[PDB]
Amino acid sequence: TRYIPDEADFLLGMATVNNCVSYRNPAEGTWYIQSLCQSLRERCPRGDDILTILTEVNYEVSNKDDKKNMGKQMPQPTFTLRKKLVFPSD
Amino acid sequence: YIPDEADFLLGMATVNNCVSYRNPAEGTWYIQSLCQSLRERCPRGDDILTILTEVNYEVSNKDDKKNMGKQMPQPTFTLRKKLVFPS
Amino acid sequence: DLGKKLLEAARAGRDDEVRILMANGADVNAEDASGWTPLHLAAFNGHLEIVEVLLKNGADVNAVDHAGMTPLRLAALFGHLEIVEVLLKNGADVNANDMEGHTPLHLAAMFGHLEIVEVLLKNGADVNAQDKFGKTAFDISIDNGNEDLAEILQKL
Amino acid sequence: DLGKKLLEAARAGRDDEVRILMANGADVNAEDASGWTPLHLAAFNGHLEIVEVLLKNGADVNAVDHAGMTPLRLAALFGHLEIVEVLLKNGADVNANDMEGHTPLHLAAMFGHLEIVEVLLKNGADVNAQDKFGKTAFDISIDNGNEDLAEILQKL
Amino acid sequence: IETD
Amino acid sequence: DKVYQMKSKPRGYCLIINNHNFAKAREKVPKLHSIRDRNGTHLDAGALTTTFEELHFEIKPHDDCTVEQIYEILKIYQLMDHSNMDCFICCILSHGDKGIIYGTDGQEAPIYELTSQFTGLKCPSLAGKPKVFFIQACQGDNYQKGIP
Amino acid sequence: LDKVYQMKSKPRGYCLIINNHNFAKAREKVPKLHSIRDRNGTHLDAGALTTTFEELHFEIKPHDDCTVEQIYEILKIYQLMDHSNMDCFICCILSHGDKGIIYGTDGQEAPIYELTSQFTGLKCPSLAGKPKVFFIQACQGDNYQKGIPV
Repeated sequence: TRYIPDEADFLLGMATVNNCVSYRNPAEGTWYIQSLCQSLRERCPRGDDILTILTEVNYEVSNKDDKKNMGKQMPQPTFTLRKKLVFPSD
Repeated sequence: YIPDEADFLLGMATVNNCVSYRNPAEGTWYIQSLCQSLRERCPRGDDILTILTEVNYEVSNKDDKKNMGKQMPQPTFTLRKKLVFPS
Repeated sequence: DLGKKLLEAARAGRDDEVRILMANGADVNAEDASGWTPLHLAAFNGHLEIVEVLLKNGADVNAVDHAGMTPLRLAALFGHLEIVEVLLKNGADVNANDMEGHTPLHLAAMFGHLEIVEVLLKNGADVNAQDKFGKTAFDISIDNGNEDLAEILQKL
Repeated sequence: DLGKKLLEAARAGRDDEVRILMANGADVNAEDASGWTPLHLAAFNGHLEIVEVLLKNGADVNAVDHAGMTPLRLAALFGHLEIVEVLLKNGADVNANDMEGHTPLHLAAMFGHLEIVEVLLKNGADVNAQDKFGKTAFDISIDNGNEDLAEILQKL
Repeated sequence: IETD
Repeated sequence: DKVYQMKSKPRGYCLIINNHNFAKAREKVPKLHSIRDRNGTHLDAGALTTTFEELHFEIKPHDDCTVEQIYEILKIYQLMDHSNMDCFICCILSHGDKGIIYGTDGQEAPIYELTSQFTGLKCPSLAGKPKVFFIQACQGDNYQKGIP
Repeated sequence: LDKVYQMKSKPRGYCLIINNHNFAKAREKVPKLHSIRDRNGTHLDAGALTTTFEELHFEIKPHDDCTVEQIYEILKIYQLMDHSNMDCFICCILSHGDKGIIYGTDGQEAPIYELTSQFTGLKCPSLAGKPKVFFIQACQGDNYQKGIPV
């Protein structure tokens, strides 16, 4: 048995960087979660790890905007993951 | 347009509230692992998140036995793309 | 280990595995690392049939896990009304205190599970039971904005 | 565009390219998107020879970038003594205030660049010049724990 | 070993 | 290289705290008087459910949790034995502010308070296992600015 | 496939290394840091970062023993300059730190966010769309991260 940090193996997928709003389309869901799920559904089957996925989520959400407020959204994963996180089928 | 804070990678040697370790003879757990990982994995085309994950892994396996201490690096990122450091 | 398999089967809501496992002598009161028994797990995950089967097979209805929680606490918390009823029918201590001195009524109240609160009350839930913070189920329902529930409790 | 080539050559420290680009008409005062001229870049990166050649080729020694910084500020900040001297020799504004009201003296003092400070002082640097904090090079030297420097400024 |  | 084992069936719980109704907040917390319900959050909860159920997580959705409820729910997950799980996912879909998410009661749950419930010490049965928290919430009232 | 940041410019960009070793000033100037130690070994980090990022075609920009003000001033230059021809910016801070901050050698605090925020697309448009990487080798408090068995 090895010892790892008490706080290891966390992935915090924040819909947004601190201090900022995240967006929710009442008819679609939130930019972040919808992007996250789409990306998970698209990429998990391909064996993509969560960080790659969250990067895509960052990308996708980053491309969205709230025209009214010239709003953007920057999701921001933080992680102490020590390994690739994949969600394989089966 | 992309968010103002897009495309940031913050590689913290340690999660909040905690020490990170520096070996006067070798450098810090985090930076040394990072560089090792970068040197080893960038030529393999590994992206930085994969590398930082390995850093997390590596540093997580280090011990400050005196204090039963560990160190948990913690990257935070708003990278929108794979960050690779090619040749 | 049959206990572990039963724990997981119970946890997973795998009725047939549970029945099979207990036909195979599985310890109905096996405890996982958290002191959860299959009954806890089934109660927690709302697997009524499993709760029934476990109880029929001598599951300790008042098993307390490592955190001082009973299957009833879980059933009540997670709004598994039928399981609460079955637990209560099978002798669950309606006023079992968890480590915060919360009874299932506190939890049901906390989570605005009105029908469970009603069932608990009907089953002798001590409405004045104060948790270790001096809070009644009523106080907890208020703190959690469960007014429709507070009304019931308040009048008790 | 030659200017961009020159900016990069100046930044990169490619003296011969800088010379060649300017021989080919490169705007010695080309500015990048931050208003940095080759001179800024050379000063920034400590490319003395490039600073010299640029100056020889009519580079504005006091080119102010978009942030109100002159090559001398950069040279002073980044401790490039010879560049500082060369800049000053070529009419660098020893009194150039950046957006913080920092003169090169302030920056030199801030970064504990003693020789640079001495040079700036030699070249008319206002030892009593205050920034937007009302701080002199001396105050800044104290703030930044530059004791030997503060000692010198203190005598002034 | 030292801490930062 | 190293990949978290992710093959248990289920992979683990995907706890979804799906906060839509903030009536309580609007009533109890003066500064949240205007805090709006999170319409469309069911689509997130649904997508997460669909997505993670498809990924073989056991979806444990909870709608409209006050902070205390969130804590009590999380506590169960913190306390329970995840030994047979390879992963724990917790999605909070709520309003939030700097470092916090709001219970539907408008009380604050520091995200760290939530995640820290699953440290190796708090939840040994998840030690070494990926603990994933997706927080869909505001982290402030600022509109992230766009850059060309 | 995720997009990949362009990383082909030569140099890729600057790799700023703020390498804080000497905390004499901190010890002198900040009561709570009166006993804060010099960061012996930090040079090895600086060297490691330097060689590693040189290999990755970054122009290494080391600055040793920066007070916070110096850090801000250095960062300001990088924030202000034109990275148009760069594909990336890396800033390594090797220092003492505490929750959310790194210390200048003078013992002043620089909130990491204050550092990284200097390179937002707005603050530094020439880095817009380009990876801005900050490696912070500092304590983030004085707690020992506990270890748990696995």
